[PDB]
Amino acid sequence: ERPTFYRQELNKTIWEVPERYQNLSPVGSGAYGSVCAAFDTKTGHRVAVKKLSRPFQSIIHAKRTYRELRLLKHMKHENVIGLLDVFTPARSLEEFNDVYLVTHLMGADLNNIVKCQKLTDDHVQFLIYQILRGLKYIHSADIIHRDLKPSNLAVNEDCELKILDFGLARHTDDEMTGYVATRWYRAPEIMLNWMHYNQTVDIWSVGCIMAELLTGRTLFPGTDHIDQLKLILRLVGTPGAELLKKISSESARNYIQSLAQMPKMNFANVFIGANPLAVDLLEKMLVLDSDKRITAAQALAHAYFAQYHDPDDEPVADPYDQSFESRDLLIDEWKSLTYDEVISFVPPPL
Ligand SMILES: NC(=O)[C@H](CCC1CCCCC1)NC(=O)c1ccc(CNC(=O)c2cnn(-c3ccccc3)c2N)cc1
Repeated sequence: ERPTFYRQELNKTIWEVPERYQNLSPVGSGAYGSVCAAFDTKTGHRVAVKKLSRPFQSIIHAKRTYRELRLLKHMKHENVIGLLDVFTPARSLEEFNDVYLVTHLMGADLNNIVKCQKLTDDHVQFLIYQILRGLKYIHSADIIHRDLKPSNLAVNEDCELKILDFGLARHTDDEMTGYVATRWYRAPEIMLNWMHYNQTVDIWSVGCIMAELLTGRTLFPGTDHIDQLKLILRLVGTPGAELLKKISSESARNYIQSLAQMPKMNFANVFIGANPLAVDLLEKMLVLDSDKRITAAQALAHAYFAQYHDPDDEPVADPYDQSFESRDLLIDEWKSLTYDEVISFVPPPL
């Protein structure tokens, strides 16, 4: 039952795909990876086909490939990107060297919806509701996104939103000090290297995004790392007594004392003219102490989302086994685990 493949050169690289996928055309010119839009002849809809780069070149690439495929295969929710198909032109493990992932093709990211202009309060309710719905699901699998931002949120014409990650999926706290494209949406504990991050690092990002949808402007547009933190602390204040008691290190404490003491601002005096329920939710999302920050499930029940909330249609995920992340395997083992996950893929209902 193996489909017939065809080969073409696109953006100076070979693409070998099933005949199912017609009219391939490169998109994003880098911001997405090596991604083509295509017409799915089985469904009559457009799709996105991502070709992974050098997937089994090394142990690190192989484990990255395996990770992405595992995560995409897991995600089965309306507000999270899903896997429509995964394929390889290889006929056997021995010749397995390329992997293609197929998803829905979205219409625009959230920057392209906002365009430096305020959204209506009802539109903000709907967008944030959907982000939180997706995040309840992600977090229920014990997955943290860690890089939520407008470019990682895509919508269609009907304003249906999906959470994606156009970067490298991070899986541990230890990666937060590596590469990052923008830090405007990053929680202060990450910026301060406090470690022990919880899932509400993602809620911080949502708060930043929500503010920006409401005002049309970035909430914390720092020029650099230090400036990012200074802007954050001007809004949310210097740490309180309760939070200082949780800092293990004299220097971080001695550091945290070395920045100028800011009192927290009343957000009602910052988001002038906003819906008071929006301001209250923002207060609950942008708490400096992450132990006190609202969770996705809690936020879905906030009165701000009354017109959309349905406690019986905010589902959770099956458990996701991430024990592989702790393993040290050979390159051919990661490759074989990946192959087996390609073979076992079951498409979603048509
Ligand atoms: N980095 C990773 O490992 C993650 C792992 C999953 C992750 C999901 C969120 C929770 C955490 C885990 N991979 C992806 O998110 C991923 C995204 C897209 C595609 C192919 N489609 C597209 O590239 C695509 C689809 N519409 N437009 C689009 C079109 C126009 C405007 C905006 C977007 C695309 N560019 C494959 C994988």
